[PDB]
Amino acid sequence: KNVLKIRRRKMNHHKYRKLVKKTRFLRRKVQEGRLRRKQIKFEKDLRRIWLKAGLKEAPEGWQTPKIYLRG
Amino acid sequence: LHIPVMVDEVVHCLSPQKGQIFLDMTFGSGGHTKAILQKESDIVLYALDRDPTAYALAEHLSELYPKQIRAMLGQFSQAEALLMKAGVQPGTFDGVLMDLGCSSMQLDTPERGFSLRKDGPLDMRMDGGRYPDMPTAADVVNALDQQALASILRTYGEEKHAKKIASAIVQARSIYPITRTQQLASIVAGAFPPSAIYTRKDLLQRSTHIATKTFQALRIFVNNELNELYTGLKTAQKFLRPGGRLVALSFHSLEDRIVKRFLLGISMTERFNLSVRQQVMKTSQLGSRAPLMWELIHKKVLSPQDQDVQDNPRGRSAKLRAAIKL
RNA sequence: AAACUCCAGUUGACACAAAAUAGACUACGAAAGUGGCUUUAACAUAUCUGAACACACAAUAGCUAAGACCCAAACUGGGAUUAGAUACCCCACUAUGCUUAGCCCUAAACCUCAACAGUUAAAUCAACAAAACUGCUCGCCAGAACACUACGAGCCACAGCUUAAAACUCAAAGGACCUGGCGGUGCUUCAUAUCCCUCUAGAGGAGCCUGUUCUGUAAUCGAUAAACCCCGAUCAACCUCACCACCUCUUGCUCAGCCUAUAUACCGCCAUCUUCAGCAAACCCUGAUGAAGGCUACAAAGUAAGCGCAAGUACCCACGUAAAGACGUUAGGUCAAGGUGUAGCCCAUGAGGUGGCAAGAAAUGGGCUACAUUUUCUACCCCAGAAAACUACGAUAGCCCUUAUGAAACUUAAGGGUCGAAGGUGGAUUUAGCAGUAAACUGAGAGUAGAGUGCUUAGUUGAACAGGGCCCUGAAGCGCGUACACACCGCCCGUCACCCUCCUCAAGUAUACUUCAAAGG
Ligand SMILES: Nc1ncnc2c1ncn2[C@@H]1O[C@H](CSCC[C@H](N)C(=O)O)[C@@H](O)[C@H]1O
Ligand SMILES: [K+]
Ligand SMILES: [K+]
Ligand SMILES: [K+]
Ligand SMILES: [K+]
Ligand SMILES: [K+]
Ligand SMILES: [K+]
Ligand SMILES: [K+]
Ligand SMILES: [K+]
Ligand SMILES: [K+]
Ligand SMILES: [Mg+2]
Ligand SMILES: [Mg+2]
Ligand SMILES: [Mg+2]
Ligand SMILES: [Mg+2]
Ligand SMILES: [Mg+2]
Ligand SMILES: [Mg+2]
Ligand SMILES: [Mg+2]
Ligand SMILES: [Mg+2]
Ligand SMILES: [Mg+2]
Ligand SMILES: [Mg+2]
Ligand SMILES: [Mg+2]
Ligand SMILES: [Mg+2]
Ligand SMILES: [Mg+2]
Ligand SMILES: [Mg+2]
Ligand SMILES: [Mg+2]
Ligand SMILES: [Mg+2]
Ligand SMILES: [Mg+2]
Ligand SMILES: [Mg+2]
Ligand SMILES: [Mg+2]
Ligand SMILES: [Mg+2]
Ligand SMILES: [Mg+2]
Ligand SMILES: [Mg+2]
Ligand SMILES: [Mg+2]
Ligand SMILES: [Mg+2]
Ligand SMILES: [Mg+2]
Ligand SMILES: [Mg+2]
Ligand SMILES: [Mg+2]
Ligand SMILES: [Mg+2]
Ligand SMILES: [Mg+2]
Ligand SMILES: [Mg+2]
Ligand SMILES: [Mg+2]
Ligand SMILES: [Mg+2]
Ligand SMILES: [Mg+2]
Ligand SMILES: [Mg+2]
Ligand SMILES: [Mg+2]
Ligand SMILES: [Mg+2]
Ligand SMILES: [Mg+2]
Repeated sequence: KNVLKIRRRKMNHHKYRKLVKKTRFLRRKVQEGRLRRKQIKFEKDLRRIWLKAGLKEAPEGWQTPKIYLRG
Repeated sequence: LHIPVMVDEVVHCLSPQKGQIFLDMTFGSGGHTKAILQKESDIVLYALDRDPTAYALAEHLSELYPKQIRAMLGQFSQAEALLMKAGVQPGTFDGVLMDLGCSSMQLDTPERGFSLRKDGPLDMRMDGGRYPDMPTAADVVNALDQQALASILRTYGEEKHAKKIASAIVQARSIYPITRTQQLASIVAGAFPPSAIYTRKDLLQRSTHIATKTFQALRIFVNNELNELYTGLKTAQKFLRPGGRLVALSFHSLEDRIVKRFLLGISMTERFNLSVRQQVMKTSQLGSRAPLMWELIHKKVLSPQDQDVQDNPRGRSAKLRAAIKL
């Protein structure tokens, strides 16, 4: 058979890889900011829980971990 | 002002020294010829040009050095006869500096017709009326048929759109005579959509007019620079001393090939840009080069320094091919 | 070329690399994978189905760390080719391929066939692939493109993977097959005066003749690559004549006229392939009654007729040469042979008279005559004598004078005189010819009052070569591929600071909007 459908996908993937290459430093700064907000959004969800349960502070000895950092 | 292209290399390359006689087949403005009469005060030099205006400059500049520079006028083909009248048939010329292309003065003066940007008569002829019957670019475009004119553009201009740019010229000439540079430039642009006027780019990646390949094409067919270049090199060889350093300067591929294929013996009828794969395929069919007469001082073509290119963009494409006769 | 020259050859010693032959076998394993030898362990389930995410795996490439390193090798350096750079080629060498310990989790990971069970009778079946189906279950799909993308989420992944949209946009996108076209497509055999070489005489150089082009002119038209160019013309001093200038006529030689436009409305007569052998009907049969196809002679679905070829006829045979040569191709040629559709003129685009143009700065086609000794002149029609280089060969040209035709002749033709030029056998290229031909020479005819170096045609003398090939040219047969069909001068893809539509991200910054009391003392 022909390979015209494969060729369309080939070009799409090539241009995508080429776009990612050109903007890989901007995309890295954007990804970092998203992970920071993701961590903040997670921290708020846990604070909402203990606050809606009647507690005024986090459970004694509880520290919310950083679950989105590369480390 | 136009600094002589690669003057530092050409001076070192020829190493002009006392007791050596040199020739210059393209005096033009004389910047190179003067740079050579500065390093060695005891040098002997001969000049030549196709432009009588260039030959007058040499005559006026001969006052600076009475006999160290000898001015001559004529084409490369006519150079041997002109120099043969002097009687230096063996010549024993230590070096022949065959600078190529159009002179800075020739294309800086709009009257000469070489500049598309300015408005001058469509002469585009290095000859300065020394032969008043020599056809000018205006004559070439108004006479030749589409097939004939297209070949001029295709072979000499390296122009893909030879049929498209030639048809526009044929139609335009019928409406009115093509006699001015801007008139032609507009006709060539009219073969393409209006935006095409500056779509094309140079190797410098700066926009160029869409007719910069028709001004070069006609320039080389009016002045027969390519055929005259083959005889010019041959004549230099006959008049060049054994052990004498030749130095050429090729600003475009067509002239560069001839200098390459002459200093290396390669047949002029071979295919261009032959790859190693094609070379194997060519010789495999036959299965079923002569001794070189030169020693290339620098094996690979030199080129202008990138910093110097910006200062003198006209000379960006200057490819210097040096050789010693064998 | 560079590189190497503690290089190369023989011999011996010598691996953490890779595993000829067997293997023409088609086995093992869930898949990925697994083909040197040995040993140990060892290849789940006594109903089936059952996951993007649970569980465990998963080629190649890749990451992290530590080792090995023969060979290979992205990358890189050098050499070469190249107008030049990269690549293709050569040399050297690295990541990597290996081992170990962790990751990463992708493939055209494809028998492109989900697992299990059953059937071969029905209809065999859109097509192709891989004979057609039934039961049952899970997974998945619902126009193209956007999109292996965006956002969200998860992940040892950080230029990553998995899952996976919408807006704007379009009337298609797509699958299979057939035909055609095309292929820098395969093989095969070819052209017979031919594609090339080979044979003979030429053209291309000179002058002249003649056509065309260009230019010129107040002054036609048509033909105009093959298939125009001594072509319509077997023919222009007036006439012819359709052209130009001037003058004249108006029911006009005609129950008017128009050589006005349109050959891209036509008839008529033709060019061209054709130096072809095919074309168009009436039937029949195959393919499930799809587009399509239809031959095997020890014959298997084709056939009774028409046109062309063929036959026959003309010329001197049955040979040859003529003639013939369909359909179709080039909207080929001709409205100016005549006729004619349509449109236009009618005091003028019609009709008549007078005079006039029909040239050459040139370029080019065809022809003629030459450049001579196989010749030149004379006699003769083949046993001769002279000529034979600046008084030779060579004008059919120029000039001058006669004659012929005509009312009209510097002009047309013939003859004489004078003149004695270029030319010294012609580059690329190119034409014709297979035998009574080419070549050479001689006569006649058509048409005119006269007029061609043109045309048609009769005769005379009379050769050489005919083999060998397939780059180019074109042809045929049997194939292969095809995203082209406006048919490769095709089509599509990427690219670009022109444009509008839509979407996403995003710094900080405010802006409203939602939530609390669905509580406690
Ligand atoms: N065939 C030829 N014979 C002689 N001179 C030629 C020529 N083709 C070109 N030329 C001349 O050579 C020169 C080349 S360009 C000028 C270069 C000169 N050395 C200078 O002083 O700048 C021009 O003057 C040009 O007119
Ligand atoms: K083995
Ligand atoms: K094997
Ligand atoms: K497969
Ligand atoms: K085909
Ligand atoms: K000739
Ligand atoms: K016709
Ligand atoms: K007619
Ligand atoms: K008509
Ligand atoms: K001729
Ligand atoms: Mg795309
Ligand atoms: Mg070496
Ligand atoms: Mg199961
Ligand atoms: Mg599921
Ligand atoms: Mg599964
Ligand atoms: Mg998966
Ligand atoms: Mg893996
Ligand atoms: Mg690895
Ligand atoms: Mg190696
Ligand atoms: Mg290594
Ligand atoms: Mg191993
Ligand atoms: Mg596989
Ligand atoms: Mg299953
Ligand atoms: Mg079927
Ligand atoms: Mg869809
Ligand atoms: Mg992918
Ligand atoms: Mg993704
Ligand atoms: Mg994301
Ligand atoms: Mg001639
Ligand atoms: Mg004419
Ligand atoms: Mg015409
Ligand atoms: Mg016509
Ligand atoms: Mg034609
Ligand atoms: Mg008259
Ligand atoms: Mg007349
Ligand atoms: Mg008339
Ligand atoms: Mg016609
Ligand atoms: Mg008979
Ligand atoms: Mg016969
Ligand atoms: Mg005939
Ligand atoms: Mg017949
Ligand atoms: Mg026509
Ligand atoms: Mg008529
Ligand atoms: Mg009239
Ligand atoms: Mg004489
Ligand atoms: Mg005479
Ligand atoms: Mg008379």
